[PDB]
Amino acid sequence: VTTVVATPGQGPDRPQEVSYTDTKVIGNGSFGVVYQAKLCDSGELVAIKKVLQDKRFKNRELQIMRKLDHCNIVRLRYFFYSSGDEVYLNLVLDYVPETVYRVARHYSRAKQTLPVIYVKLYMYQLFRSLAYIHSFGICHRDIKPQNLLLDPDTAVLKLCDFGSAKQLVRGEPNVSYICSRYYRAPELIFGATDYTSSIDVWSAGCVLAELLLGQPIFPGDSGVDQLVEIIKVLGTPTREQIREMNPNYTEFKFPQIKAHPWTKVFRPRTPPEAIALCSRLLEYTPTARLTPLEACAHSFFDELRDPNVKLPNGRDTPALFNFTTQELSSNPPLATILIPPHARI
Amino acid sequence: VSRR
Ligand SMILES: Cc1c[nH]c(-c2cnc(NCCNc3ccc(C#N)cn3)nc2-c2ccc(Cl)cc2Cl)n1
Repeated sequence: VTTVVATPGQGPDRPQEVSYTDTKVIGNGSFGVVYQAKLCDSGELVAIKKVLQDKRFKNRELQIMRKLDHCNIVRLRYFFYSSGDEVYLNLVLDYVPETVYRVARHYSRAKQTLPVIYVKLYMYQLFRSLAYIHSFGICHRDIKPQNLLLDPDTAVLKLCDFGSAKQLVRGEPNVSYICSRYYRAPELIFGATDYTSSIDVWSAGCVLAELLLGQPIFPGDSGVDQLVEIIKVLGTPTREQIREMNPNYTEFKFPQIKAHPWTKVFRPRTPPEAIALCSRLLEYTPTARLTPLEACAHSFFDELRDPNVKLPNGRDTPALFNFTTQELSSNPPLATILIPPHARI
Repeated sequence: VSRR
C-alpha cells in the first residue's frame, strides 16, 4: 500500500519525502496512465499521471504545469521519476471526482440534456482557463470534454492533460495533425502550420454544441471526413475563408453546400444566446472567432453574473470573478462586464 | 505533435 518518493513540487527547489497509498488505476490512454492515491500526510486525494519518452517529438507538459496557477486549471503538486521499459515520470496533480464528458454522458443515457446552468458554468470556466493560458501564449491543443475535470457539488471545472500543450510563437511552425479529431479546428484539417490559439476556441465551441446536442457535433471518421461533417453544418468554406485558414493551401472546389441554419442545428428548447455564442465560436475564419475573455463576456453567461444565482442544489456558485491582471491582459477594459457590481472590490 |  504505502509508497514513498522524493520530489521538488511547484513552488521552490526543495525535494522532499511524500508518502501515498490506496493507489488505484483510473485509466489508460494517450496521456499514459493516471492513478488515484491518498497522500499520507494530509489525507488528500491526488491524481498521478505517468508518461514518457524522448521519442522524436518535443513534449512540454512539465514546464507548462510548473508555470500555471489557476482555480480552473488542475494544479501540479509534485513530480518524481521512477521505475515501472524505460525511466518513468510522474506528475502529482489535484484529484477531481468527475469529467464533463462523464457527466454529459450520464444525462444522455437518461435521455436528458445537461441543464443550461451547468452548460454556462462549465463553458464559462473553460474559457476563463483558456484566457489565462492564452495570456501566456500557450495553446492547450486538445480541448475535449474528457479533459475537463469537474467537481459535481461545487460545479468547479479544471482543465487538464497539457501533454499536447505548446507555447506558440509566430514564425515558428507547429504540426497540423494535433487535437482530438472531433474537436480539431478546420485550419488543422487544411494542413495549416501557422495557426494561433484560436484552435482552442474552435474546440471549446465543439464542446458547447455537444453539451446542447447531447452528442458530438462533428464526429468524423477521418480528418477528411471531419471536414465533411463541419461543411454539413457550416456549409462550404469560401476563399478567403480557405485562405485565412491556410494561406499556402490552394485548390479546393468541392460541391457548394448551403449552411444549415443555426436554429435548426439544435433542439427547439435551446436558448438563442447559446446558439449565438456557438456561431461566434464555430467560424471558419480563425480571426472571426471570439477570444476566450470575449466569450466570458457573452450574454449567454449573464445569468452567472446575476446577484441571486445559486446552484440547483442551493450551494453558492464557484468563484467566477476573481480575475487577475494577467487574466485580463487580452482586454482589461472588458472587466466592467466580466465583474458584476456585487463582486467588485 | 511536432518532431525534434
Ligand atoms: C480511459 C479513460 C480516459 N479518461 C478517463 C477518465 C475517467 N474518469 C476520470 N475521472 C476523473 C478522476 N479524477 C481525476 C482524473 C484526472 C486528473 C488529472 N490530471 C484529476 N482528477 N478521469 C479520467 C481521466 C481524465 C483525464 C486524464 Cl489526462 C486521464 C484520465 Cl484517466 N479514463
